[PDB]
Amino acid sequence: GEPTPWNGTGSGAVGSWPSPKNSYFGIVDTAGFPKDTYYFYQSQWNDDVHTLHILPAWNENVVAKGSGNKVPVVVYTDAAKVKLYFTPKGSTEKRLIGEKSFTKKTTAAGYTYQVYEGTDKDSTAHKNMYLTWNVPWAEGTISAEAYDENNRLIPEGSTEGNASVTTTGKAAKLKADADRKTITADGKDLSYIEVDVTDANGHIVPDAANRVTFDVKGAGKLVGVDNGSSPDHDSYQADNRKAFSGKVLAIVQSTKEAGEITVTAKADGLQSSTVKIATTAVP
Amino acid sequence: TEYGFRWTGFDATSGFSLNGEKVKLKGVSMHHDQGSLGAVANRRAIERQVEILQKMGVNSIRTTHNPAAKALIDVCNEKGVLVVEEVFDMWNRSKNGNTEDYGKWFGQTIAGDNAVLGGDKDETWAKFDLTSTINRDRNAPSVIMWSLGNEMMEGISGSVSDFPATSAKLVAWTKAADSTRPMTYGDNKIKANWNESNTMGDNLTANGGVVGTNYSDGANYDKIRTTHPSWAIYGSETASAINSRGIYNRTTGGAQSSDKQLTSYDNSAVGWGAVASSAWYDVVQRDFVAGTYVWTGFDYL
Ligand SMILES: [Mg+2]
Ligand code: NA
Repeated sequence: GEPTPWNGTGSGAVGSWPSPKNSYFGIVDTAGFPKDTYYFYQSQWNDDVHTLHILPAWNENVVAKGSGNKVPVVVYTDAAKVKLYFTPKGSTEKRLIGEKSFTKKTTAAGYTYQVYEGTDKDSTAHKNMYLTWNVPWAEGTISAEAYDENNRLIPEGSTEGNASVTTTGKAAKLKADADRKTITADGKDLSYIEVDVTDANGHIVPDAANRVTFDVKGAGKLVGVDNGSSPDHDSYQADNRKAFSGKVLAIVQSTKEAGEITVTAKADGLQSSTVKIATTAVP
Repeated sequence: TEYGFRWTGFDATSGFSLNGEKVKLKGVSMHHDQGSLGAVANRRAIERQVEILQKMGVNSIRTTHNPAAKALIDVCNEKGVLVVEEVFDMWNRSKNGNTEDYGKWFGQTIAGDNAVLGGDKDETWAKFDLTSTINRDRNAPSVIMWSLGNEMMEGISGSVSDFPATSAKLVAWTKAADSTRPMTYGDNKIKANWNESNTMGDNLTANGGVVGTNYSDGANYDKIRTTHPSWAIYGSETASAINSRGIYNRTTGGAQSSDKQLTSYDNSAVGWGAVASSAWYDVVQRDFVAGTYVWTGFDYL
């Protein structure tokens, strides 16, 4: 519901049919897939992990080109300092695009946060809670390094979010993954299966909308499929749904019989992916 | 007239020698212009180029692709640099859509009332300009060879059936004009084993000539030596590495540039060419390749 800016408080569809059916307000979409702003909140709010997230995805048909074919590149991080790099397509060597350092602020009650106060900061103060570069487009990889106040690198295994985006190939393969590979045989417990659409090299293709079909067999039932797309009026109870922005989800529920669950995700012209969920009994 | 006492040899097996001693031609191709001065043949600008090449260890210049300023012949005479003075680029077929180049004048005749002096006037402009050049520099000790063309069959339209005859005629014109020096050219179709290039190389050899091959690698230098044992050869044009000065944030030209510059690392060359270490590696290893003329010594406009 409430699909503002396509909302309507009486009867009748808004814009052409199918009309937006769910909200755009969420940091996370209906399927549980994070939107990019998710990592802004994470850089600001979570003291237990580090954050280094880059937008946009780096394909020519999804980016925006401003003055001088410059693409606005945005980085969400909690780190003290960020170095931004570019790697040409088919290359193994990156070059330094830019480098920016945050300034630490402290309130009277001790709360602390970070704002960018460099010379090319934004004239709108709140936009400096994150970092922005204007980068000319070119096929390849935009990557980032994060540093603490002692100029010590913050390694990738300690950081959440996309520390690199790259020019992908055409859709090649599905990649499925269960969030929990063992669930209770109580007829209630669920397993959430994230399916990604990637090129030959496992890179998520950012605008992929391939129709994915789910085949579930074993000790469980498909109980939902989702992609979080507001205008998508396809049945939640179908066994197939278009991916949206590269991702689609299936939800499977156990039975009251211990066993295993086999789920295969298929799409036309694409290499298929399979997962297996075991269900354990109750004493 | 300025003169110097000296003699040379070209052996098909062991290459080039000066005054009885073997010497490896460590050469560069050089266009006429002087950079920010444009085409102005200022003597000091010229002399400075040579001084800078000499410090690189260069000992020979190929005047690509046209007679040099006399000033450049003066400096090498004085500096001890070996000059290969090339007279022509194209022959009687224009290149690259350049309908007003010398390709349209090469075969034209000279008018009776045209009182221009310098060379022989009884045939075509080709002979006039060829003998005019030989006349100016026939005594120049630096000049070791006359080059009569360069990639004559390249970037042209029509059949090439006529080129082995045009070639033999230029060779005859030169042997008659000056007997003390071998004639040569720079041919890029030897590596493609064109019948006409075989025929022309044989005519070169029969007349005490020296065959310059453009853009042969190690593998192609060897076949030339095998299938044509009588030829004495050298790299008339080599490498064509492409680089900007002082650019390091990438090590290859493997990607497409975006700042209109190229890497300064030696991993960048045109598709028909070779990086500097590779074009030299192939030549130094082979006694039968008298030397090399790297394209180019200096950037040109
Ligand atoms: Mg209402
Ligand atoms: Na944090």
